[PDB]
Amino acid sequence: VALDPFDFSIVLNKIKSQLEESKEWIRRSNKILDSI
Amino acid sequence: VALDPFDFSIVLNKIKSQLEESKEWIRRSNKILDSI
Amino acid sequence: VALDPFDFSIVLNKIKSQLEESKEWIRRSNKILDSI
Amino acid sequence: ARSDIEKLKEAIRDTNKAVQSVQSSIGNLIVAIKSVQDYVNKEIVPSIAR
Amino acid sequence: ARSDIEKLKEAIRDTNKAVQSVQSSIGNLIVAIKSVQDYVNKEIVPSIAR
Amino acid sequence: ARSDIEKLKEAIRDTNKAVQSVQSSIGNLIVAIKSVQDYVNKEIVPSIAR
Repeated sequence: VALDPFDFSIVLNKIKSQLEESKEWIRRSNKILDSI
Repeated sequence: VALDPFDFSIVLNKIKSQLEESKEWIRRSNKILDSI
Repeated sequence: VALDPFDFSIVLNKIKSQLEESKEWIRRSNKILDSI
Repeated sequence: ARSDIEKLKEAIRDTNKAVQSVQSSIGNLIVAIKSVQDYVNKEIVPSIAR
Repeated sequence: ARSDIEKLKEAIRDTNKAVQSVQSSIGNLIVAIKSVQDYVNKEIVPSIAR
Repeated sequence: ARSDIEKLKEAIRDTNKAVQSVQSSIGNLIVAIKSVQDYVNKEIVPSIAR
């Protein structure tokens, strides 16, 4: 059952949102390492 | 040379299997950090 | 606006190049851990 | 060195969260590619055959 | 243990760079899948409908 | 603090393995997307042109 175009758009935006969260966690890890 | 549908299914299942292994390694890393 | 086949090839090669850089950073991390 | 150990621990916890978010991204990329696969298999392949 | 702390710090910095390169890969995978989506939506779906 | 250093080392080794498994996933996602690309380029584009 292929996703309809709306649902496909929801999935792509979720992939992007999680990628953006991933980048924030790396920034925070790097900031903690800088404080050592 | 596009993969036939069977081979495409094999590749998708390999992507999923490796994602599941990745999640197990993170669980183990988090468990070790909890023991510090 | 779908990418033309040339631009699509450029994007796929960039995905592969960044995957290869990722593998090098892991090798270097593992080498530093080995020196502890 | 307790303070530095605690910082290293918290940095790795943040890196682990970064990897978990990438894991979520990859799971949805599978869904997206499977969607394209299902559409080709069900709509385009028969269309070409007939 | 200052030397070992510095090594752990540098290892995590390298792991973080590995995750950033994966993040770049995923961003371009989105572009690639979106391209396939746009082509299906614009060229193949109407073709089937007409 | 030798015990804590060894734990941090082993945690980062596990995180590194997690990233390697993600790297494998991404490599196969490239194969999958390339497959879809090849099919479009070879079967669908000419079909539309003719």
